[PDB]
Amino acid sequence: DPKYADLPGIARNEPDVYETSDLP
Amino acid sequence: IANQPVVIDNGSGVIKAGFAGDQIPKYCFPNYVGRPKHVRVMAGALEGDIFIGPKAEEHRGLLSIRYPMEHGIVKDWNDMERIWQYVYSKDQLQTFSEEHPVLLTEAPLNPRKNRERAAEVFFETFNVPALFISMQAVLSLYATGRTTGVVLDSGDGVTHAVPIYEGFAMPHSIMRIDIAGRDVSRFLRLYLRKEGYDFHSSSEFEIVKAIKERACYLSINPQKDETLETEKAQYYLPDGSTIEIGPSRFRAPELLFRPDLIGEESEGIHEVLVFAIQKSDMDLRRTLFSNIVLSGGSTLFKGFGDRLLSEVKKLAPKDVKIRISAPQERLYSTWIGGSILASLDTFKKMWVSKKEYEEDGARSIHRKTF
Amino acid sequence: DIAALVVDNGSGMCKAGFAGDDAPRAVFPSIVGRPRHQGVMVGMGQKDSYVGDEAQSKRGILTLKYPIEHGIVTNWDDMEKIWHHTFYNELRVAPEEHPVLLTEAPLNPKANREKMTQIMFETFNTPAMYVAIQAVLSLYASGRTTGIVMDSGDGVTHTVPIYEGYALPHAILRLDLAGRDLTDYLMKILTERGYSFTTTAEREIVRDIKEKLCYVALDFEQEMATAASSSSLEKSYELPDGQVITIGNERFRCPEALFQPSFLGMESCGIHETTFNSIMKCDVDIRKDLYANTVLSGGTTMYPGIADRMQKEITALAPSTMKIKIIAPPERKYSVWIGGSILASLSTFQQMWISKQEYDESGPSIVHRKCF
Amino acid sequence: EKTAVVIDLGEAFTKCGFAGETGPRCIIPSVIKKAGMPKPIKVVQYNINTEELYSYLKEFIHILYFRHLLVNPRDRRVVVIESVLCPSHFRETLTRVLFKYFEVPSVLLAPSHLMALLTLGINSAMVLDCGYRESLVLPIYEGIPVLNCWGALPLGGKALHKELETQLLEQCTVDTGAAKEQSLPSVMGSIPEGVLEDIKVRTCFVSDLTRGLKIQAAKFNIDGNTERPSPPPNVDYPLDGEKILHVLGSIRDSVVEILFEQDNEEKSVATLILDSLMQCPIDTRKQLAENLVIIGGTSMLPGFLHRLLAEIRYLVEKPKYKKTLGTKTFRIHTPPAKANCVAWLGGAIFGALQDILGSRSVSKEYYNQTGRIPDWCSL
Ligand SMILES: Nc1ncnc2c1ncn2[C@@H]1O[C@H](COP(=O)(O)OP(=O)(O)OP(=O)(O)O)[C@@H](O)[C@H]1O
Ligand SMILES: Nc1ncnc2c1ncn2[C@@H]1O[C@H](COP(=O)(O)OP(=O)(O)O)[C@@H](O)[C@H]1O
Ligand SMILES: Nc1ncnc2c1ncn2[C@@H]1O[C@H](COP(=O)(O)OP(=O)(O)O)[C@@H](O)[C@H]1O
Ligand SMILES: [Mg+2]
Ligand SMILES: [Mg+2]
Ligand SMILES: [Mg+2]
Repeated sequence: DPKYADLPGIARNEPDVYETSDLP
Repeated sequence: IANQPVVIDNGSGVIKAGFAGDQIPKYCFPNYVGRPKHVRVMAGALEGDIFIGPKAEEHRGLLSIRYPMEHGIVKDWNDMERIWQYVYSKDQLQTFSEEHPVLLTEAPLNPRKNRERAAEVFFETFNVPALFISMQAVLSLYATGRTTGVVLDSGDGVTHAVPIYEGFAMPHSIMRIDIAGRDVSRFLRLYLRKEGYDFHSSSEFEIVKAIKERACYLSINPQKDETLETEKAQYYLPDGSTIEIGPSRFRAPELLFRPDLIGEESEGIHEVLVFAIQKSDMDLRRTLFSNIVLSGGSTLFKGFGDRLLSEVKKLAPKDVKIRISAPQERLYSTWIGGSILASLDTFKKMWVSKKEYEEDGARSIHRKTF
Repeated sequence: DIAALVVDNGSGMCKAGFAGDDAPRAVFPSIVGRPRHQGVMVGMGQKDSYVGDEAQSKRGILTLKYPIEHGIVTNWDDMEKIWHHTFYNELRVAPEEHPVLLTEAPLNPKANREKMTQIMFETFNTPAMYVAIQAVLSLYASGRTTGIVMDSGDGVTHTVPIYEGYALPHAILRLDLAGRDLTDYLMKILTERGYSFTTTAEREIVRDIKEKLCYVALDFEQEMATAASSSSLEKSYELPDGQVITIGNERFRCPEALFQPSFLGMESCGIHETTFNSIMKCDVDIRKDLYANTVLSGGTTMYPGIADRMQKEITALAPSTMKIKIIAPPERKYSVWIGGSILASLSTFQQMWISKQEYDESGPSIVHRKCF
Repeated sequence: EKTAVVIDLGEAFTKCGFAGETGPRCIIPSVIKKAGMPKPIKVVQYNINTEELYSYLKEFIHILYFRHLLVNPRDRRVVVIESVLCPSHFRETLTRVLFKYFEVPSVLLAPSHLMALLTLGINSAMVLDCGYRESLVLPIYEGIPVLNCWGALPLGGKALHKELETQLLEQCTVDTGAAKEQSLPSVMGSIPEGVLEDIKVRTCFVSDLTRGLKIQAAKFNIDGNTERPSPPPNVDYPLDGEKILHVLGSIRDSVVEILFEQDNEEKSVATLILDSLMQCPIDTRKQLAENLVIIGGTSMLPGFLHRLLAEIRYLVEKPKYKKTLGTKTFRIHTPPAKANCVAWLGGAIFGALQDILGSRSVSKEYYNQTGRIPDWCSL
């Protein structure tokens, strides 16, 4: 994680996965 | 040559240069040339005439900007040559070009003459030992570390979707449209003119781009948001004055998904993604829905993931899993993948040697890619 | 004598005329164009949707949709608009006064023909109508009763063998590669060359380039080598603006997808292999006759040198003793219509109509019992 | 049905009249004289609080409806000509003034460029409006304004007046007449807008293409030796009675060159049309190139159209436009009305179309029910 701390455009405070609800 | 290869992700808006060893692009700057706005013949004005990188950001008010690349195609080849020489400057990489092999990145389905001239420039003006040109969509999967997925690279200039299954690319399933970050910036300029704010100058294109980056979100329900009274978020200009952006905040990026509002004959980002998935063979499609990888700056829009998920849900078959794997590092995913590729020993067998280019001629760079 | 209309609803181009005529009276592209801009105020003299040549002239602002895709009507409202334009505006005739002999490709969905009959009888109220296989009509136009018709138009390429008037439904072979696919491949290779065409309006420009410049190479590799080693094959085309664009090897790579579908990504046989397979599916006794009466039809078979290439390929595939003879009449683009006119001018055809009485009695499904 | 009134508001001038008329009945500066303040206030102001704009528009429209148009406002429909991409808040404030206060039946917010197209009888052209605030190019193709290929630059009458004021204050030579018969530069700190406008319209003119290029080159004068063309004679413009400002000859032809000067950005009044045209759809170019319509007060300056067409043909040959717009035949239209009121004449032609005007316009009942005026932004 901190290895990308210095880059300008790293969008944080967001989830990394947008997915539909699992179904059995 | 055993020296560390140099990876130069060639963005239409922002180029990212570094060495293959590094985990991140140590160097990166906008892809434009800034000249003095007035035709300077007297002394004491902005000397040099060519401002590239943070220098252009220092005196950005006084410069006229000119991008060399438009829609992922190099237009001003002198400006692009200047840009690449500036990459090998004392400011960036502090190195000679003749020492290190180079890995370029180019948009898919681009003109052959663009790649041919890029190779000629990199082999003639710079005495580079070797060269290799990759597509960014292939590199995004390298960066993510997965073997399969649908890469939706929405850069500054070009927005393209590419499905790959187990390292096999579907050339006929690739989708590509020219609605991208710069077009969203132009539409934001138009909507801000509708707000009553003028950004006529090419330099002012940079600050309207900054407004796009700072305060612009994609609403799941644009009609409800438009009906709802907007907060009129306040933004600070470089000079000091404030501006109330207003509902334009959610109207400019909406053209990425629904360009036809402004009369643009384009598919839309969700449309190209879904059609790239559907054009592939049927058995793969479910897996292609289960591995969607975002890339490029335009995917960093606030609420972009939710709206894209909604659109893909209402377009995809019912009760089908969707996974829009949106890594936080998606802006620099392409360069990171290029670095990972160049680190591999297999890259030694991929780039074309200088003698190979001299002997085989142009067609080598066309054939060694595939 | 009340002349019966003949309306060949091609996938790309709609043709229409009266039975007994030599050529179609109206020939216009089968497109429905709609204005692209919505928010801004619209001018004075405007239509909600444009049809046919009116959409073609005003294609700069309009966005075009083809109602028929791969020979299957996907937008029935647009196809109804096309028929209305064909009858009232172009032909200038009341549809209720004359029968109509429509055409459809083989092996299409049954619902397509059923909806065709329903639209003709309910919306337009024609006194009778008929649906005919395009290949049979094109064989009628050539003045033959035995032969194999490889009819290849904007949407589909279908091969139909016929012997002494007796069709062979089990030997018919249909391919989705025709026309529009070649236009898209031409767009792709043009994009590689440098000229980017993306909008639907530019599809018409690319189609015009395909019609004007492209040709079939007798030997593909030799022509590719000649293009690489020389600029004799380069030819210049002028866009509507005035820009001049040079086309090189792409002249003979776009139609080469007819004989090599692997360029388009489809794992299907070429048109020569499809024709040979269709012939070989027939009985052994009649195959020779088919080899002597291969008939090219449709508009996409108008490339220069396609007859020679097809003859060479079939001769390579077929046994040496059999004599191959590809028949490519100069007017073959309209051969599907002309035979239809002949089929509508015959006296014995008055019993083959689907009268409105029969349609009311049995419903649309009668189209499957009468036509084919 | 009673004839619908037509209004075209602008920063410099407002054009008002009745539909189906050969020309506007009234054309006046867009100002209102509030008591106690010497210099009147501009009616059409963007980026101000809505109450002040509401009051200004109320007073000005009352003046229009009871000083120039001698008729009630409630009886007759309205055809308001507003330029495309007009500021939204000004537009809903104007419609609110028209509906809530005056209770007009319906207002048609027609676009200026399409109306200007209607006057000629053609249905496709590249309409350039050289307004006071800014110059704006918009292509129309078959009654469909192509908003995607819009263009604009701030080279209207405002920038020209500012340049004139700067040049006059630099080369100021005014005979005060009170023991100051000699030149007395910058006796007044700032010239009023009216004097600058009168000097611009009366004295200044647009020079030929070759003369303009030579003037632009001689402005730098890098290793130049009297390369400028010989200027016109100076003109002694009277100010305030006694004062006599000796407007120099060079200003009269050099002040307007800011419109056509490139300045290392490839942006000018002439280049604006080419930039818009190169963005148009491939099929629409030729019909848009052969049909050019110029409107706006700045276009009425003497010799403007000749210089514009010459500059268009000159810039076409440059490498940026040579490939695409090289072999093109540009031709200017000559609409029946003067370029000040071509847009008004279009609105007047649209006004007499009584049957459609009811449906196209927004009824006051609809506005009361909703309160939302239609716009080409998302709804
Ligand atoms: N007859 C004329 N001759 C020359 N210049 C004129 C004439 N009438 C007006 N102008 C100038 O033209 C400019 C005004 O143009 P115009 O009347 O078309 O603008 P407007 O409608 O008031 O403004 P906008 O369109 O920006 O809202 C001012 O510079 C004015 O001085
Ligand atoms: N947080 C953000 N919000 C909106 N747009 C952004 C954001 N960050 C970057 N962008 C846009 O992304 C673009 C950069 O795209 P890039 O990844 O350089 O494309 P390429 O593949 O050509 O390199 C910029 O033009 C910028 O406007
Ligand atoms: N002279 C020509 N050369 C090459 N191709 C042609 C020529 N004329 C027509 N075509 C092609 O044929 C197609 C039209 O075929 P057509 O006979 O109308 O089929 P259908 O009747 O199914 O519409 C067009 O897409 C066009 O590209
Ligand atoms: Mg990139
Ligand atoms: Mg046909
Ligand atoms: Mg005006």
